[PDB]
Parts: sequence; structure tokens; C-alpha cells
Amino acid sequence: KGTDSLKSSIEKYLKDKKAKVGVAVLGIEDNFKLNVNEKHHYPMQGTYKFHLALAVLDKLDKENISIDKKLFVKKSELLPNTWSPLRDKYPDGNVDLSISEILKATVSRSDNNGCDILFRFVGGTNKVHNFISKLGVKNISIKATEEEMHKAWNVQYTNWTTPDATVQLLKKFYKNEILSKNSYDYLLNTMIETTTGPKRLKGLLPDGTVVAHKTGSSDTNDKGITAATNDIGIITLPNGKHFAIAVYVSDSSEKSDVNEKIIAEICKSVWDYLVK
Ligand SMILES: O=C(O)[C@H]1/C(=C/CO)O[C@@H]2CC(=O)N21
Ligand SMILES: [Cl-]
Repeated sequence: KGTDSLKSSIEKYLKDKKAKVGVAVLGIEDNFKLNVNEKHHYPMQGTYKFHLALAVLDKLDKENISIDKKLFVKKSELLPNTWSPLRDKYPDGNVDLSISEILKATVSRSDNNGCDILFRFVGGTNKVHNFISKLGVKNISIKATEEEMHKAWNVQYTNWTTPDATVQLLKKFYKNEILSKNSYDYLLNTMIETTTGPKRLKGLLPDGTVVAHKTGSSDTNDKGITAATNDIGIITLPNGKHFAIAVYVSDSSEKSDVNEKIIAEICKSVWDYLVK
């Protein structure tokens, strides 16, 4: 009967997939809800740079600090051997960068040094955890910086979420219940104006569908397990309405192109349902 047939359709798709896949959908203006494998903790990876950006922009809003205020970034903070367009652009460090530019690198391009710079700015991972909890969203654990996750293999699992929590947080954000209008407009634009994950949530959608999103990805260990392949965001339906969706393909033995196709197929079948 509608939602449960779509849910059964997704579960049948997931049966032969060697991964633990979590799915959540929340209508923005017309309450719609769908969960698959909700009672599970999924490693977030890069998706938690969205949570960090909320915390940075909230701090700017509350303390009346301009997004153009510049922060001095020491060379020792532009770590090597990590994804970081910031360090590529400023290899020698010791540069004054506006918060706006660090945020853009972090959200739109998933900069890891940008991420840790901003964690320092808001007072560390626990401060972001508290900020998120006090918004009334439970079941998000934020324990490790990018530099910390790049050490032991296990550390990435201490940044975890249920799919429900993400989609609740995306909806609060998207309905502008969190930020000032200017902070909201900026974060939203950087989530639309990203080049990442073209084969994930957006993979099978019609050309030009606007999708504000944040990806997350992990390494693959030598037992062929890719810990995390994620995409979360807000999608615009043909009638101009929206839905928040989060897909976490975790602890997967499948090849990377299958992991992305899973996100794209699931999103497509949710799209088809709400369009019909
Ligand atoms: O497009 C719409 O009319 C509504 C809808 C209808 C089907 O549940 O559900 C999704 C949530 C939303 O905004 N959409
Ligand atoms: Cl690969």
C-alpha cells in the first residue's frame, strides 16, 4: 500500500547485495517517511562535514562574526597525504583564509584539512556533537577529526549515525529552522554547487534536477571491505516540492561502481514513487 510496497521493493533489491545499506527519506513540505535498516549505526565519513558546517555557521550567527573574517592557517595544519585542495592551493601554509573559503573547500570539495581547521574553530568534535544533540536530533556520534580517522582503520566507525537522524537534521536545516537566512543560503548553495558523487543520489535522476548534497567515502581494506559509500541531501521534485534522503552503503564487499549504483537505484525508485 504505497510506502510499504516501495520499501519491499528496496529490500528485494538489497537482498543480493553484500553490504549493510541504510536508507531514510523525509518529505519536506508533505510529510512522507521511509526507513530501511534504520536500527543500525553507519559510519559517516565525509557526510559529517555537513554537520560541522552547521556548527560553524551557527557560531557565526550567534557571535555576529562575518563569514569573510580571515583565520591564519599554520603550515603544520595543511597535512600531506590527505585529500585537501586547500594544501594544494597554499602548499606553504601560513596564510590568512576567510571562513567562507575554508567552508567552501570543506563542504563542496570535502577538504580534510579544511574540516579539521573548522573543528578547531568551533572547539572540537564534542562541541559539534553537543550542538547537534541540542537541536533535538539523537543518534549521531561525532568523535574523530579527519587526521584521527586517517590513523587506525577502526576510527571511522566512531563517527556514526542512523539514517533517520541524518534526514531529520537535513529537514531542520532545509526548512531554515537552524540558521540565519544568509548562512542558510550560503551552505545550501555550496551543497548544490558540488561536483562530487555524480553517480550517487543524482546518478539516475533527470538532467538538471537540483540536488543539494554531501558525499562520504572510505578506503577498502585487504579483505575487500569498503567501510562506507554514502550520499545525503535534499532533492527537488518536478512539482517544486522537496525530500531529504540519506543512503549509507556500509561494510560492502561489492565493487565501488556497484556501491554507487545502489545509492542511485534506491534514490531513483524513491523519486519514481513520489513523482507518481
Ligand atoms: O510531491 C508531493 O506531492 C509530496 C508527496 C506525495 C507522495 O507521497 O510526498 C512527497 C514528500 C513531498 O514533499 N512530496
Ligand atoms: Cl576504486
